[PDB]
Amino acid sequence: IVGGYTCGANTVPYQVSLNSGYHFCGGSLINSQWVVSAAHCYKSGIQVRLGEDNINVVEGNEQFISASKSIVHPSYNSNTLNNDIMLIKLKSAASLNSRVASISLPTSCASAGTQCLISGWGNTKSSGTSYPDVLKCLKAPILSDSSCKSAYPGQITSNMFCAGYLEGGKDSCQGDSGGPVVCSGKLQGIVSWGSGCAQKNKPGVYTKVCNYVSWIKQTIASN
Ligand SMILES: CC(C)COc1cccc(-c2nc3cc(C(N)=[NH2+])c(Cl)cc3[nH]2)c1[O-]
Ligand SMILES: [Ca+2]
Ligand SMILES: [Cl-]
Repeated sequence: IVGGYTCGANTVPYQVSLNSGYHFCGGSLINSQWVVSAAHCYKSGIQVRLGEDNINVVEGNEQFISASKSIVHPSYNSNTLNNDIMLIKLKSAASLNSRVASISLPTSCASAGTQCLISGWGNTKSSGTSYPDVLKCLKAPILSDSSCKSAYPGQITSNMFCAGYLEGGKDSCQGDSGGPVVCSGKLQGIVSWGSGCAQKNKPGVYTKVCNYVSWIKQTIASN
């Protein structure tokens, strides 16, 4: 997160860190045994870390659970990043409490101007690499489709939306990939791609979760 603030320990209880010996992507807990992340964060050997604040110190509240299976969307296109969503089933269910809790899926898509909370342990520099130890937060609005398509002409599909600041300076970045975009208590987006981080007129692009609720529910119900 570039230009954001320290969230405060466990104030984002649905945030998870995907770990393979280091933090490589974020994710969101949607029920005690399933996490939603981005398809491009897929790899084998994933350990899901819940209740984290400092990812380099065991401070208490952490639950480390291995992923039993990862389900990348069948129509995921790695070249366009269209359908960039993945579901991860945990080997055992997590114990939910106030520090580890799931976030709700939306019943409707959000409108432009909706203010959302983006969080993660991704890079904090737009020019260079500085990864934080604790969770960072950023409040950002969903932009209109016209501004999004004007910034990325020919690259935005109906399963994507832009959120952020066109002046640059505040944005999500590498490492935040896979994590949550929560608006009014509902998970509306997944950190997917963007041109650099916090650059002027190049907002972040997010997977539009409201278009995948039936797919998520049907896939969880059959696995
Ligand atoms: C290990 C695998 C997940 C590699 O993934 C990545 C490697 C390098 C950069 C990114 C990345 N940069 C990103 C920048 C932005 C943004 N400008 N808001 C967003 Cl929304 C997602 C990004 N994802 C990224 O997701
Ligand atoms: Ca920790
Ligand atoms: Cl277009």
